[PDB]
Amino acid sequence: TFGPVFEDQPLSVLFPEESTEEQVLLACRARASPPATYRWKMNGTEMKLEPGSRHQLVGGNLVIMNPTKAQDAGVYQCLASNPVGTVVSREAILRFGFLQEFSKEERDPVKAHEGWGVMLPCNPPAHYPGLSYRWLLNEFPNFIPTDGRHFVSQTTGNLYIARTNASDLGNYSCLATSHMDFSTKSVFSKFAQLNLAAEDTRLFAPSIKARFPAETYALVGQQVTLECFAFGNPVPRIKWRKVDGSLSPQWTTAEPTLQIPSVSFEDEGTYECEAENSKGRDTVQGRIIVQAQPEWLKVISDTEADIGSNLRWGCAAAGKPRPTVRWLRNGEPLASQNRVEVLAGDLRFSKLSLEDSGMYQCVAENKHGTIYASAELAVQALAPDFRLNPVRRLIPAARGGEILIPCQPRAAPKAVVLWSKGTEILVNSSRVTVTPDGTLIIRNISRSDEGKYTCFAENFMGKANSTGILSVRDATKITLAPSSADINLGDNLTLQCHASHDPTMDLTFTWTLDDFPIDFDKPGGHYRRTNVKETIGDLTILNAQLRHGGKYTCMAQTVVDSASKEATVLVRG
Amino acid sequence: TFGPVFEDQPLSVLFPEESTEEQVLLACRARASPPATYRWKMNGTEMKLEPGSRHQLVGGNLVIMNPTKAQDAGVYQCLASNPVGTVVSREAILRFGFLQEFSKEERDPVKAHEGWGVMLPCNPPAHYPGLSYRWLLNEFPNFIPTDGRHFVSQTTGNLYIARTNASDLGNYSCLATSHMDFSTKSVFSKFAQLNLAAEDTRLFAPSIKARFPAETYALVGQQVTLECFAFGNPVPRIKWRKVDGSLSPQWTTAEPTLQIPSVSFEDEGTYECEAENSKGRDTVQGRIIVQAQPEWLKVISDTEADIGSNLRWGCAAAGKPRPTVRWLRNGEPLASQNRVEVLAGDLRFSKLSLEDSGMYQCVAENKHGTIYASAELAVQALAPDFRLNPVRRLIPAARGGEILIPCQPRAAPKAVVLWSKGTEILVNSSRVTVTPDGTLIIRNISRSDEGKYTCFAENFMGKANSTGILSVRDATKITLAPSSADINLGDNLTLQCHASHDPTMDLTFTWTLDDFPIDFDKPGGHYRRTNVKETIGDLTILNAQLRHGGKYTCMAQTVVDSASKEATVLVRG
Ligand SMILES: *[C@@H]1O[C@H](CO)[C@@H](O)[C@H](O)[C@H]1NC(C)=O
Ligand SMILES: *[C@@H]1O[C@H](CO)[C@@H](O)[C@H](O)[C@H]1NC(C)=O
Ligand SMILES: *[C@@H]1O[C@H](CO)[C@@H](O)[C@H](O)[C@H]1NC(C)=O
Ligand SMILES: *[C@@H]1O[C@H](CO)[C@@H](O)[C@H](O)[C@H]1NC(C)=O
Ligand SMILES: *[C@@H]1O[C@H](CO)[C@@H](O)[C@H](O)[C@H]1NC(C)=O
Ligand SMILES: *[C@@H]1O[C@H](CO)[C@@H](O)[C@H](O)[C@H]1NC(C)=O
Ligand SMILES: *[C@@H]1O[C@H](CO)[C@@H](O)[C@H](O)[C@H]1NC(C)=O
Ligand SMILES: *[C@@H]1O[C@H](CO)[C@@H](O)[C@H](O)[C@H]1NC(C)=O
Ligand SMILES: *[C@@H]1O[C@H](CO)[C@@H](O)[C@H](O)[C@H]1NC(C)=O
Ligand SMILES: *[C@@H]1O[C@H](CO)[C@@H](O)[C@H](O)[C@H]1NC(C)=O
Repeated sequence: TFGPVFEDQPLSVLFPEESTEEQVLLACRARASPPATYRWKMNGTEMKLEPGSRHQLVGGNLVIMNPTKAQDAGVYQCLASNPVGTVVSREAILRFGFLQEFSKEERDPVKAHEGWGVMLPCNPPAHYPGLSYRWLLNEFPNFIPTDGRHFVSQTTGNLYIARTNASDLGNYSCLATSHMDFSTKSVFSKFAQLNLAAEDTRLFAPSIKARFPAETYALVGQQVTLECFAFGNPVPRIKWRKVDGSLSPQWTTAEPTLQIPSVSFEDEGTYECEAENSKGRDTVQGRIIVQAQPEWLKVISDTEADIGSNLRWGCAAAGKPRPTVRWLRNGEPLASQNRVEVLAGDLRFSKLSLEDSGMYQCVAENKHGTIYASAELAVQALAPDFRLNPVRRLIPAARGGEILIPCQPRAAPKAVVLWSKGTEILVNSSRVTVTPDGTLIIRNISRSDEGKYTCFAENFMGKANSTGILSVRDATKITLAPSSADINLGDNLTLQCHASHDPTMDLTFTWTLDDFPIDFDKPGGHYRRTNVKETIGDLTILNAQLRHGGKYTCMAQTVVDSASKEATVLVRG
Repeated sequence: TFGPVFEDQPLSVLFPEESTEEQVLLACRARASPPATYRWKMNGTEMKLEPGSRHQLVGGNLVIMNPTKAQDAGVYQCLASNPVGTVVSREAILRFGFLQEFSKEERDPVKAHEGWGVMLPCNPPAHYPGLSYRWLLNEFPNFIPTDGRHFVSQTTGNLYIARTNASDLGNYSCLATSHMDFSTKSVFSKFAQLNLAAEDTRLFAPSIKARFPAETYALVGQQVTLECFAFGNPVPRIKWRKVDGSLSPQWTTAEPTLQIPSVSFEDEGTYECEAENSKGRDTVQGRIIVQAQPEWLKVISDTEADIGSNLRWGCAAAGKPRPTVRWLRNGEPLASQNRVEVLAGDLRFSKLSLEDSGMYQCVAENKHGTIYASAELAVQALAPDFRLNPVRRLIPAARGGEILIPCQPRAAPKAVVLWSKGTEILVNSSRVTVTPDGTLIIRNISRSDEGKYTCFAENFMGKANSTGILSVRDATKITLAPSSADINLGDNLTLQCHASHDPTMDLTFTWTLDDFPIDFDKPGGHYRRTNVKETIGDLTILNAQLRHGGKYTCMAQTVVDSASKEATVLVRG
């Protein structure tokens, strides 16, 4: 059995008022064996799913019929529950697109002069999502022309005219258009009137009226617009620059509206916009800081772990502003416990148990978003198995030496190792040591130590035993060590290595120069074996040169043990 | 399913002629799942087990009833067969004990002198096992007295008298006794006559007549007897010594028969025995060579191995004479093959396959005996499984750096790795490579490399896929390295470390001294952080002493990457 891992997460749904169907489907599907029970949260609490009600679970999908803004707008969160564990899905926002009408009362006309700029505030109503604004010169559908004299704001909707003349007299009206996922809605305002006086025949300095704000909190990958429209006679050129840097040249325009389509982290900084004509200039500044969603850097994965082991899980996320990772067991938040410790970051287990098995979730959150990561912790109880890594079945041992017999079975938790020789239980003494990781240390080994070494590994699930046959032979001992000597260039030198060993076994002689071995397969070679017998292993250097000096080690070994002695040969004084 | 491992091997049975029952049980039992079919070999060929015949399988045991020496004296060798493999047991000798009668014809009398020693050969018949010999002075049942004047040999049975006198006249007869596992048999010889002349009143030098042989090939743990009886007037003292060593003092006797109960390898050498009286001495020599059975030093074990892997199994035996080690597959002997190498020793597989699964046996054989060791080789075909070692899930990468993504699944044999990005299969080029162990190496990494990398592992059992989501972030770069400086004792020194990183992540600064870290938790400590900001990580050494000189490394890291710069601070000129 394995826990629920999601393949369909719920998406945030903008439901239009001009909809084609009357149902909202929020999707949730998670792979588990057995298939999981799905429960939904509405605003944190557990919402009820009786038959005959307006909330229907079709398998894992939630279908809401008859939705309204006053009932069903908000937080939807799916939960998949197994007997292994319970996982919590991603945040779904069901949000309702609305567009209120304008005020139907009388609005005052605006008086101005010919040749000066005029403002006309739109006063737009409450809305979701962001409106696209237009203005009119006459009735519907006669729009304003989109020239360089009249400007409709994309942020506040207000109409700004840099210079009025005799052709601007008409019936003004604001207009708004909401573009949604399934429909498009358009409203228009109450009608306005502009009254104009006689012409002031002067040229004057500009002043910036339509202003982009002081801090624009951008996000990565989304289009950012800024406005710097101004008054003027004549019409002023608009210049954009960066105060603490330089602009990228793919989108530099001489326009009152600056639209940046792909915002990355080089777009963060201080911006200055400028209206300039032949009577002078005006500048105003602002800032764009570029913020980011959380993405994961490293996550947690499905861990089979033993009972009682230490375990560290790391889960880290990147984002500007920098996220607080918060942890979950089975849908409820995991605090610091008796064995489970959250550092709001990496999660440690001191001594695991069977209560700590389940689905664990890593939540990364800031004010730009919240992401989730799931992992199954399977804390396993295991019997001691000597099939994979047993006690050594045949243990050769040197007479008078010291051997190490490990008993390390595959066990969860750490098994009690009780050693025995035949039917006699081995205790610590001054000669035989039972170390509690499993190893048996036998020093000063004689002929009474041969036999039946049986390890009993025991924990609360079960018991097992393993058997090592131990036989004690004589050790390999060098009887004549080689002697260090200094020679000249081209002399003969013979080094002795006599060994003694148990005559059941087979002794061989390796000779090494600075712990690197000596080739003897060259015909006419300069290294020769001398007095080749069972116990005599002598080495002759013939015609010695400058590369033949160093430390020669005679290593007389059998297949179960070894002995080594050293000598130093120098070839030049 | 697992192979047959023996728990009952057959033992060599000496069957008596004076038997209590008429059946021979030779035992064979091997643990296997399913339980094994047992076939016996007798003298190498397969022996037929029809109902109504005189050879009955009671499960695994062989019962031979009505046994005779002319039919059933021979070797028996058990075989356990399952569909995994076939194992061959240790050889059991069924050998029949027999004791023939003496010759019933007339034997000649022996004439000698009074005071001189006499020999009387027994001429014993054919026998198994070794007989214990006695002689007589008259008819049955009075024996010879066991004094120092008359000696019965344990090797040839011949009676030797060192000095004859007037009380030795009688009816002599040899006698032999066989001690066996279920009965004891005794025979006695044809009657003899010793004729004696007048007494020679002289004292003379001894001469050794009953001689221990020149080479006595002993074994370990076996009692060895030697004889050095001699003639003489008076009765000579017998001395034993070692020529190439010294005797152990636990068994030194002044006796004509030297019996050593426990023979080890210090008993091997040259021996001299001596008969001495007041008219002189005599010495003769021999040799005892201590030999051994094969014992194993290192055996083979039950191995699950992949298809196509190299595999070396060592198998080694100790014993004098030194054992030739032979290998078996399934009852037939394994020579060198197209993929299987036997070097009469270690066994090498170059590329394994499904034909090479089965039970493999290791035989050690010399002329003192043969021993066996069995191991299952399970050559396994495996599908690619990414549950234990996947392609890593959420990959970070530096912008313009270098990554390696391993696709190493658990697969038997080595799976073909086909990498992909989305739906398009990655080829070698000059920017991205696919190494054939599974490693996708990407250099010069930009924003077009961000996405979904799927490894396909394919072999002839099956296919699997794994998926790594890779995001490309800007690397940690040190914008201003620390500078090396020379200071005096007690000066302040400030080292700068300015770094730059992608601001989606978080940056930390580790400061190390000769790649060992710097403690900052001391109040009033001599190492201080300076200008603690997001990107500025400076270090001030205050009141510098002689232990503060070395190489300081500033390692500015995030959690997915790092950058390091070095400086050298010395405190004394
Ligand atoms: C759920 O939350 C949203 C805003 O958080 C709220 O508008 C809505 O009325 C809430 N619904 C219920 C049933 O509490
Ligand atoms: C507004 O009036 C001035 C003066 O008559 C003229 O030069 C200008 O072109 C007019 N603008 C438009 C858009 O007609
Ligand atoms: C046996 O000896 C070792 C070595 O001192 C010690 O660590 C261990 O605790 C002892 N075992 C028991 C059961 O006391
Ligand atoms: C050792 O293990 C085997 C396998 O279960 C069991 O049959 C046997 O009784 C054990 N021996 C002891 C002494 O517990
Ligand atoms: C080694 O010794 C022999 C006799 O001492 C001598 O003839 C021979 O030349 C020597 N070898 C070399 C390489 O000098
Ligand atoms: C089997 O072998 C033994 C000696 O190797 C021999 O005495 C016996 O007659 C043989 N039996 C048969 C049936 O060949
Ligand atoms: C054999 O004869 C001699 C001489 O009469 C005597 O000294 C000796 O004791 C005799 N031996 C025995 C065993 O009676
Ligand atoms: C792709 O490139 C690596 C690196 O040179 C090389 O080892 C490998 O054989 C190439 N793959 C193929 C299918 O040729
Ligand atoms: C990847 O593996 C799954 C598991 O068998 C399989 O259903 C799927 O079709 C595979 N995809 C490709 C592209 O081979
Ligand atoms: C470090 O610098 C300040 C100002 O230069 C000085 O007053 C102080 O004594 C210095 N520290 C030591 C330990 O000399």
